[PDB]
Amino acid sequence: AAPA
Amino acid sequence: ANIVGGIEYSINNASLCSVGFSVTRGATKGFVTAGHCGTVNATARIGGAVVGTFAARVFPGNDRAWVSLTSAQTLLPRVANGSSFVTVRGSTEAAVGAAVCRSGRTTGYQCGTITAKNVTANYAEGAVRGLTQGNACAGRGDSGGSWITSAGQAQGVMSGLNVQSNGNNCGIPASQRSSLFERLQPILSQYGLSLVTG
Repeated sequence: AAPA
Repeated sequence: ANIVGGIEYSINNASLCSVGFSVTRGATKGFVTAGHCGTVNATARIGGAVVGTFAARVFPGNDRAWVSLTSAQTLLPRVANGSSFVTVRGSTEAAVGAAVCRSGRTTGYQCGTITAKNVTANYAEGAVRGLTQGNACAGRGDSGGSWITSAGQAQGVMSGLNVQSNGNNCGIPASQRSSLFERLQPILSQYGLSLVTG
């Protein structure tokens, strides 16, 4: 998961 | 500017995030958003004009921030849903299985259900713990935006997702989406904020  | 959940604002003339919720802290107007969107004292602009500055934030660990606005800003108890609006009524936290929608400047208004709570996201910067997961889709730019039930109960602000190569997770089935948001209640009590409702 990554920011958004 | 009229401060509505879901709309775009820029940070120091560079990144874009989305407004979470209109709040007040005594006589100060502000809005809650994601912590990774700006550092303290970063300048927030809406449509080219300066609306305020980052007052506080925690990222990573948590992912939360609030921007204090100048008094010329109009705080509104609403979240953008296309040309329409969802009225903010309070912040009762919904349970897993509850339906929820989110609003932001990249993918607009998307709905899905809460699938899990207390998820850890491992971002490059460090872990952010305690997030709720839903399977509404979202894209880069939606960070900080409103997660709200149709009944108007504010749930939190967009933090992150399993982004695919098109910048969002809207092209993969709901079953495979992990869209995570920061819970509103700890943000409100940590900064002593009160939600604007209507």
